[PDB]
Amino acid sequence: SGFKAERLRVNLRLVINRLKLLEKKKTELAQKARKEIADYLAAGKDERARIRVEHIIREDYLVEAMEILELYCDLLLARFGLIQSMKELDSGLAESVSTLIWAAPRLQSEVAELKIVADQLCAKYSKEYGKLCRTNQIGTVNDRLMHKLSVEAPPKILVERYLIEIAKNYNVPYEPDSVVMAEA
Amino acid sequence: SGFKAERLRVNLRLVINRLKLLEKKKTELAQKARKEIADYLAAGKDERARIRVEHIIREDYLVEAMEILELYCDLLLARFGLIQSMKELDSGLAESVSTLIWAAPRLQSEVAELKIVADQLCAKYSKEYGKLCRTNQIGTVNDRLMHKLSVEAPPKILVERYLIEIAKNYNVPYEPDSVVMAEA
Amino acid sequence: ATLKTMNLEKISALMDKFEHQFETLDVQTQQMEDTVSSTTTLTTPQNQVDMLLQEMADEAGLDLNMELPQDELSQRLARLRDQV
Amino acid sequence: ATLKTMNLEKISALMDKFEHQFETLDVQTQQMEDTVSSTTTLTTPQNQVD
Amino acid sequence: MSNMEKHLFNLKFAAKELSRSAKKCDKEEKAEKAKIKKAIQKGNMEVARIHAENAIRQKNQAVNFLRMSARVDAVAARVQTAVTMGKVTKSMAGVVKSMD
Repeated sequence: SGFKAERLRVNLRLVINRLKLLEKKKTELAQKARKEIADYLAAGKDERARIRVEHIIREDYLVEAMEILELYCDLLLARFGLIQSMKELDSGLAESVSTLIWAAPRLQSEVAELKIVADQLCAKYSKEYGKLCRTNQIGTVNDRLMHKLSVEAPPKILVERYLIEIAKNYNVPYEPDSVVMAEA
Repeated sequence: SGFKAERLRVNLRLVINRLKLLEKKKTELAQKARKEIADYLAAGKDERARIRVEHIIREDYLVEAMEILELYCDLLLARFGLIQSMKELDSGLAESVSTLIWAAPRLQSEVAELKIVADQLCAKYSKEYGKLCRTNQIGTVNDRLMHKLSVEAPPKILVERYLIEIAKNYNVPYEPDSVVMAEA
Repeated sequence: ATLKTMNLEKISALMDKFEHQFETLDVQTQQMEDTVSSTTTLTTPQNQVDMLLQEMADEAGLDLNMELPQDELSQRLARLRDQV
Repeated sequence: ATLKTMNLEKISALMDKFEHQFETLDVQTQQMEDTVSSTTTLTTPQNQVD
Repeated sequence: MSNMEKHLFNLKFAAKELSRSAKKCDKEEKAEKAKIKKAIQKGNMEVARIHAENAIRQKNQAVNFLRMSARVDAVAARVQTAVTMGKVTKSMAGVVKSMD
């Protein structure tokens, strides 16, 4: 198998600590980035402000995804007894285990330990289950997290709404795209 | 193929930083150049002032073209997931990718990294598509950018209008060419 | 002798190179300064800097708002370019 | 010469690495600070500090 | 000097080095605040901002150094216990055998 329970336990703790730092850091970098949007709006460079807002939306979704994975790591730590007890997958862990396996190849650039967590879960359960997770053929990965780590561009109505609210907060004039706002 | 996603990502960032410097620098050099036009007008050397204004119009168009390419680089960075995900070209990236390929042989004198960006995009998509872009046989390159990087001389009515406005700002007498102003 | 081994064409080349390399070393310092800014992002939160600037401005008797972000010939010529 | 042996791509790489390694050394100090906090947990009871 | 006493000395030193680092940040944060004032009076708003960022960065560095200093001290206090109760245990083992 190659499964070592203390590898899984140690790395789940490391993943939580690293995600808790990245949430904080990426939240602060969004504060700095929203002022940059106001600067483009003040300069009347609205078409670039739209594209810079897509960066902020993606990092905001990412932070919300990190909060979900930090919760599923802490759930596996809370019910770690069941992992090392049974050989079958408990139904209460199914969402958590499948999601962490699905997320790992997306997040492994930033959270190196999450690669190791997924490896260990794919050792404890079958390599086959480990494949059904990565494709969500298993039909168990958390939908709300899959949405937040999608590669698609934001809805253009969201981009406009972001600009409107940033414009308000920094007291900068902005007029949204009527062609987009008609789709509301 | 020879396509490396991290080569494309790193160079897109470099292109943006370099274009942001060139915009600033070329804007400041236009301030210095417009005073030189006023000096020729004060000296009554209007026929040379016309030819020196064509330099300023071309650098002004170039700065506006740089602002467009900096926007398309930031769009590919914003939707970089789609690039490394699919093997087909997404329709939302088509303008951006074709334009960057078209612009590269024009701009590669100043922005060396933009050569590398175009090489990588011509590796990711086909070499054939890479040729259809350079000729705009692909019918997708951004028109407004192609206009701004045209090699043709400005309309002589624009040259006169530039001189008129520079003359006003520096409080220098100027009388425009009636033969040209009749074409307004 | 010197004007042979450093002719004006060779000087023109040298000068252009000199300038282009300093454009590079400016792109380089920019991206070092942005690497340090993001690495130390938690040590200087934006709102604490904005509030300190406002506090120092209040003590100086200066009405300029420090939370908010802070010529015509350029705008005239811009309009001309679009109008033709 | 210097811009060859340290080109902007190589600098970009170096800078990213620099940042990622300081993210690591922050995860490390966090877990040292939590090891000391739990080891000395009886010397500083919460209610006495409050 | 025992091998633990060498470690104890190094930890006690590191706790002080951190405490000094925190004081130095308080000193420099006070100095940068003085420079903001001058820059505002001269209307140098870009320089005012540079000093503002320094001042806020040293305010927060100080707190970090001060908190680490506290942690390293707590450790050193506990290694001190080990050093002392080592010596006591060896003395009492000696007593037990000489009385035996």
